[PDB]
Amino acid sequence: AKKVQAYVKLQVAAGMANPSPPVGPALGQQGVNIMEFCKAFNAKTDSIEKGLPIPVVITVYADRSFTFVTKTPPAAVLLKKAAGIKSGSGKPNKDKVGKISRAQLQEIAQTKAADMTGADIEAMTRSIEGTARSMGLVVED
Amino acid sequence: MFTINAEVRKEQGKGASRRLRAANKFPAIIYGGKEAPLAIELDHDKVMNMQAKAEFYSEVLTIVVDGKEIKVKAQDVQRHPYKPKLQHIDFVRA
Amino acid sequence: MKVRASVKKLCRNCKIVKRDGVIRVICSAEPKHKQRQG
Amino acid sequence: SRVAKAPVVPAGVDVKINGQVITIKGKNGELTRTLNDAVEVKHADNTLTFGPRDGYADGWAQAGTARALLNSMVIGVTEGFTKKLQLVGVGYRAAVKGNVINLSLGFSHPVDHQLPAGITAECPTQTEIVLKGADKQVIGQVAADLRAYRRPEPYKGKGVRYADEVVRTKEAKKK
Amino acid sequence: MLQPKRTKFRKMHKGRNRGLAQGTDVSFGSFGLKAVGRGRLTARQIEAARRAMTRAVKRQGKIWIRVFPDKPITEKPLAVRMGKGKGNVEYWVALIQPGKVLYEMDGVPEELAREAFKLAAAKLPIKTTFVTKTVM
RNA sequence: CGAUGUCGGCUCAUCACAUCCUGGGGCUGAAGUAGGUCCCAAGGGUAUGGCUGUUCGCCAUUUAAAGUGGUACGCGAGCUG
RNA sequence: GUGAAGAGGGAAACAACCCAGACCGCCAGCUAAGGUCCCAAAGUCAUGGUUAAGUGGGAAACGAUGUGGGAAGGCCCAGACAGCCAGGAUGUUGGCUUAGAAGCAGCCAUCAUUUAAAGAAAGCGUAAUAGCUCACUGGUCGAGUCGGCCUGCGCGGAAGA
Repeated sequence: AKKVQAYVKLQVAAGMANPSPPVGPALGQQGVNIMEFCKAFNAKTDSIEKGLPIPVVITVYADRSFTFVTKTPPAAVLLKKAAGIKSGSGKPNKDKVGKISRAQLQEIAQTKAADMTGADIEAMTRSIEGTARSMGLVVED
Repeated sequence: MFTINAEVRKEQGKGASRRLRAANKFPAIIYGGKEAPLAIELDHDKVMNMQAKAEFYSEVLTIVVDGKEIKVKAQDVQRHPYKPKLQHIDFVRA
Repeated sequence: MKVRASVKKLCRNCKIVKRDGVIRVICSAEPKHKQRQG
Repeated sequence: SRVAKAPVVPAGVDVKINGQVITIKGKNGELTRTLNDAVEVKHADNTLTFGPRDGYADGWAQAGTARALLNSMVIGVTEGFTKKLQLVGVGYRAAVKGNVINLSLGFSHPVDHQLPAGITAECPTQTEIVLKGADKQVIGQVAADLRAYRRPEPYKGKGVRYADEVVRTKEAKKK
Repeated sequence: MLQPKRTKFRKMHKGRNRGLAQGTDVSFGSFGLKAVGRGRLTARQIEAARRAMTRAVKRQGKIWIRVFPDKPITEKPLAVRMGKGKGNVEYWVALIQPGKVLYEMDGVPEELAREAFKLAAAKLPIKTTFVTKTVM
């Protein structure tokens, strides 16, 4: 049939929200309460790493109310920090813009572990390595 | 290696050739050694798939002609001008 | 539908349906891929 | 083959076995207007059976046919059909009267089908038609004549569709 | 386009086909097109063909092209009563016969080779058919 | 070749569809709008003038549209010259 | 070779093609090319098979899951093939450009896991991502099947006074 409905997902900064372009209209269509979420989100984001873009998934009900689960920041972002870079490489694999030690990846894999399916640390660590190779970020043991 | 079944042929003539080609059979000869040539007619369809592998032209055939066997090699092949049919294959006893 | 003598099949969603002597083509997606004869 | 070598009629319904028709009969609808043509009549306890009429080797094209064609009428007297038939765009009305349904797409003049029996019209809305029907064949045809007032079109989406949205959408331009 | 650079002679006869071949086997190639049927390539047919192949096989494999056109074949011009002189060379035809190998691909899969030749062909004037490399 | 009167016009048409319009559709880069293009469709309809011997063409202004081609490049035992 | 200078019989009619050279006659016979459903003389013949187009009774390039006939190969009861139940995960909303183009505008990346198994991917979709479906993979069913090949006969292609 036709229709539409919610359970939205978005990656908003740690301590910042409400802007129309970034947020607002995005979930506003579903019928979410911008104001409430703005303060609600940034409320817990204070405890979580500030200044780090964390992806949150909002789920609206018929009540138009909503709940959201704050996960861990994207692997790509985490790699940028570890590598100390700002952006990717444009042409990954061809030109490396940064590097990350095998130890760091394990740390990032441990952070993403919650959202990763990886049965063991090796799996999770590699899962991110695939993201690094896609960012043009080399990894030295 | 393949162990081909083929059989005596006995009429020389282009015409008779045309008659053979109306069946799958194409005329063909064994010649070699100290005994006069053996006019056989192998079956195309078998031999088609068998000559498609390199092995044919490379290892020994043993052409079973009515109950006896003669070990030959396929040397030369005068096939149809443009069709995957054969018309002829010369076989030298080696 | 789009009319030519031949243009074969066009994608993997081109089923080729024969209604009469002409050979039409149903397509899931594009109506421009639908042939009357092609 | 497959279907054409598959046999099934429950004991929820009833039959009038005949040598040149396959008749089902019962309540909620009934009566069978598809008939033998190229197929035998055998029977079974739990199946109204038929292999191909002999002296014709192509009769299993007509048989695999005959198969789904019989069983569907049975589904019609046990369960509804033609479940709904929506339409994209609005102010396109309804009527739902004696068996006529009006619908507008800028029709000054009324557009109606005095429907046969064995197919029902209902809606709650001016964007929807909710029909339960019996006899998948019968119904389906008269059902088409409705939505066929105007075809759906891709450049604004509007035009009476089906139940499900199976349109293509092409952007408008020049704005 | 393609012709004798030093001409043996200017003009030549109609010629006849007697069909068949002896030229039936790739010797540079591993895939190829042979003929079915008989005709002429006017060499703008060779040219179109060399082109269509190259755009497809790319800079993988290599191409050879058996038959180079050697019979002129005249056309006597328009609006003059016929039989007053023999015409002038407007062509270089290539008399081709069945089983006569046209072109020759190498270096690329059996399927690529077919669907490069299938693409060339139609800009060829007769029915074709595939060649496999062949042990011989 | 023991005469089959040329072109053009006029007059009178008639046929074919490879359709210009109307009719019915497909696709559309199908917003609408008029269209573009193609398919089906010959029932009916399908322009006057200016110039030029030319048919044609070019130009002017409409028209729903001023189709194309065939009929001894239609028609002189019907007209014109 | 015939016609010329040859009738006759066949090819509808049809100087030349095919068959056959008319001394003459006979409500005589036997054949020939070619024919035997009716016009219109003789098989609604026998046997077997093919074709569905009115092909037969005009045409090619070329296209096709139309059919018949033949052979091999790939997969298959340790359950294939299709659909359906689904897998469709996870890293994953990667970069330039653009707030945001982050598989799929263009350009680059075209890797890898989770596993029993799951392409940074064919297209739709979106400026672009997100999502949907698919060559890609798991389950249900229950028996042959999937593409190529040779080859007989068809189909379209096939529009004019």
